[PDB]
Amino acid sequence: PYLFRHYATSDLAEMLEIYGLPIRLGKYPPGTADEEKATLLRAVTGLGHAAAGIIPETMAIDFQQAAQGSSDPFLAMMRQSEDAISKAVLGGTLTSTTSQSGGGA
Amino acid sequence: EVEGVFVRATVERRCRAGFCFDKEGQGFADGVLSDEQLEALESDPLLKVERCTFSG
Amino acid sequence: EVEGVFVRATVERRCRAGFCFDKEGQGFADGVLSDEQLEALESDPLLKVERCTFSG
Amino acid sequence: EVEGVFVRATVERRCRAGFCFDKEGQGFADGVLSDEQLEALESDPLLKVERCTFSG
Amino acid sequence: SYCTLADLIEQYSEQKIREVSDRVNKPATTIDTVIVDRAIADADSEIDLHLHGRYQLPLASVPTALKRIACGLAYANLHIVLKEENPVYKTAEHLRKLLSGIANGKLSLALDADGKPAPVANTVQISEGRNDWGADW
Amino acid sequence: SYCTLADLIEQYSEQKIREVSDRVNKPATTIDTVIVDRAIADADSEIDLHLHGRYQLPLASVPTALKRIACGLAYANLHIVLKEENPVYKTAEHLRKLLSGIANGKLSLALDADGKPAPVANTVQISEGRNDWGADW
Amino acid sequence: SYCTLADLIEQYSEQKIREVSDRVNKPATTIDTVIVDRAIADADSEIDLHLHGRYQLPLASVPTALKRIACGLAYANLHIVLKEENPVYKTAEHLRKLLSGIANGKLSLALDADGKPAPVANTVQISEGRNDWGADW
Amino acid sequence: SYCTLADLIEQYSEQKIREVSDRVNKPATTIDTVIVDRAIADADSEIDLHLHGRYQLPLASVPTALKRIACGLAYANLHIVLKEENPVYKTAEHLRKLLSGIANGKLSLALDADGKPAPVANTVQISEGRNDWGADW
Amino acid sequence: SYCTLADLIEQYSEQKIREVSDRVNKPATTIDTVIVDRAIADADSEIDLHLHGRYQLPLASVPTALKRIACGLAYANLHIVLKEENPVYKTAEHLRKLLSGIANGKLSLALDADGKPAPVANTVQISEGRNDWGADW
Repeated sequence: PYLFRHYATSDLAEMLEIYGLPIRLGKYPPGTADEEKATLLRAVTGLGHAAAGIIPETMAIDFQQAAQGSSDPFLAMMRQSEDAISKAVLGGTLTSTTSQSGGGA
Repeated sequence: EVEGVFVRATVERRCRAGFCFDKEGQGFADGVLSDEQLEALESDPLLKVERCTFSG
Repeated sequence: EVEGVFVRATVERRCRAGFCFDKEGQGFADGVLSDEQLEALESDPLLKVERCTFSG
Repeated sequence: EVEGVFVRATVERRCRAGFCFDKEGQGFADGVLSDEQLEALESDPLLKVERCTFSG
Repeated sequence: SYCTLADLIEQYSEQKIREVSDRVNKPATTIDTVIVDRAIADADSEIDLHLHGRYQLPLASVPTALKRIACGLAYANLHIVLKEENPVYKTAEHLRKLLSGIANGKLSLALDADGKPAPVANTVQISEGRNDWGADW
Repeated sequence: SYCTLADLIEQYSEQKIREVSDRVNKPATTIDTVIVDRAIADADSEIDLHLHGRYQLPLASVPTALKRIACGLAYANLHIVLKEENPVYKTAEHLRKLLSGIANGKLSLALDADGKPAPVANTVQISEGRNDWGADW
Repeated sequence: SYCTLADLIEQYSEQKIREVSDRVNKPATTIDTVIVDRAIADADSEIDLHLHGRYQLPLASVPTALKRIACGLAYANLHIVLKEENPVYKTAEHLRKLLSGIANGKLSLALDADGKPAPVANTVQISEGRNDWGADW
Repeated sequence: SYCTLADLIEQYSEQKIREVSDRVNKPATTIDTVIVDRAIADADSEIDLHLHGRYQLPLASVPTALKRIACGLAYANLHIVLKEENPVYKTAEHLRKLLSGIANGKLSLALDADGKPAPVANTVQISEGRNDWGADW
Repeated sequence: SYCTLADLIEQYSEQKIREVSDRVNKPATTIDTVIVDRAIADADSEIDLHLHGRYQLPLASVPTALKRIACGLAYANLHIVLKEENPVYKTAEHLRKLLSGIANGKLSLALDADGKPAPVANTVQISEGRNDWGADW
């Protein structure tokens, strides 16, 4: 269960890192020199942070999905592992399946 | 020694020309050559099969 | 004085004609000219690198 | 390709004519041949080791 | 000045330049420098029309392909009357096609002598980039 | 210099080079080296125009196909007047088609003598890759 | 060297090779080996241009179809002037069509003598495959 | 060797083979076996080019349609000069169309004498099939 | 053997078969059985090429339409040189069109004498059908 939780947490952290801006790919026509290639690459690299930009009509930039999903699978795995650990360590009556409130003699 | 023989008059799929018909050829459980052709030729038996020690 | 030298027989990527091969050229940590070509020529070392004071 | 050379201008132990020396950088890492003698030739990098594959 | 009188003479021989440039003497005797200069200037103006959107106008160096194109256009301009099937007209059309291909980003302007040309900053422009909270605070 | 005077002579025989290169003597006697040099330079400039976007300009080696293309274009350039149906013009058009196919990534630039050419780093560019939390911490 | 002088003689008879190769003697007397070598080299360069993206360049063996294609292209290259309706030109065009079909993956490069050619590793590439948790732990 | 000299003689009569094969004697006297062998080899190489992607190369048997196609292509190859409207060229084109139809899976390679040809395992490939929990546990 | 020498004689008269089959005697005297056999075999091979994907190869009976098609193709094969506008060529093309229509499932192979032909099991294949819980348990 520890390894399962570790893998789930690391994967969730990576997916949160990728989340945000989309991946966008620039295309250039034949006869584009290396300096123009570097300029296009820097423009694409900074385009996500930069609201606006201009390119020649002969070029093209396509915004592709980056990472679309949810945290539901990761969190489900973490909860499963944590419940397993709680049951194994302290029993499945008070920690994992908590006994809830309720007083009395 | 070679382990693998079929001596019960058993049927196996041997393909002569455009068709596969009953015949007993290699009939061994070990292979070093003609594996791709043996697969078609060495289709496990249709009928009772019993093995012996040719030791050839 | 120039700070930056590589004198451990160390390998660096120097491109002669259509290929980049081991060679020691500029090998300095300061640049005033040929920066675009130096980048390709001044790829940090592959092997042990140690610096000295040429003071040229 | 060559898995590794481990030369650093130093062999492990090149022993010839009854005397064991350290030079010529003849370090290899592969089981192509002479593995038993490769144990004797190798297995003693007294100095530092630098691996630069020759892609042979 | 992507081409000179020397380039025109070398490409088309001095006799043809003399024949198409001397308009007052029959038969021709000398090459009129003013007419050749105007033709070369017109060729350069057309080439700049084609190249203004991708490179700086006052080029400090002349690429070789630019020299060939300028020579061809200048020779085509030295003809008072030029019909459609004249081969010089076809050569001019091919050179104009090369220029259009360069303008539309299908061909690159080659080396001048050893270094690259100077492209304009048209593609460089981006807004600026607002990325606070990502500066290792 | 993808082709030389020796290549032109070998491909088209010395007589034809003499005939299309000597413009001052009738009949021709010698091959004008300056005219041949200019024609070869123009062919190289056109080829560089076609190849600038995929390979480095100052090629250290000349691929054989490049030699054939340069020879053909240089010979086509040595004709002052070239009509549409002239077979040399058709050969030049075929070679230009080969060059365009190379530029559009449909044909590869072959071996020079034993090693590959040097493609440019146009396709290499990627942002950088941010993958913290995945470095075996 | 996908074809040799022997192959050219066998395919087109020694008389035709002599006629199209001897440029200095009229009538022809001997076959010029240098001209034939250059023509064969040019044919090989074109074929490599067509085949570079699917197979290794320095082929250790010559497939028979490659021999026929090289012979045809070499013979077509030995003609200083080649018109459009010349049947040799049509044969060269058909062979170029075969080469293009091979390049576009519609035709396969046949056996050399008994074994297959050596395709390049262009299609092999995949990332690597991360499949932890599936290794029988 | 999908066809032999006997097949060529039978299909086109010995006189025509002698006429198109004897290049050194005028009038022809004997059939040159080397030239016929090379033509047949070239036809076989083209056919293998067309059939490599669907069947094994070293066929142990020659289908009859393959014999007819090889004979036609070999005869077409024995002509040094072949124009477009020559009927032999049209027959070669029809046979090439048959080959292309076979390659594109529109025609099947017929029986050799009594058995089927040997198709390649290109279509056979599937991953492997993971179906645990379905093995009558 | 979908057609025989008797069928060819009946369809095209014995004189024409003699004229197109006797290649060594001028004027023709006898019908060469070997040449006719080879032509019929080639026609059968082409027909099998067309019919292999829908019916069994070694047909036990010959449908009448198959006889007509085989006779036409065999006669067309007996011509060493066959031009495009020759009516026999047009008849062969029409018969090939009929064969292609049969292959593409637009025409059915008719009765042989009283019974149907034997279609292949290509369409029969289905997985197997898993329908437990529906066997009247």
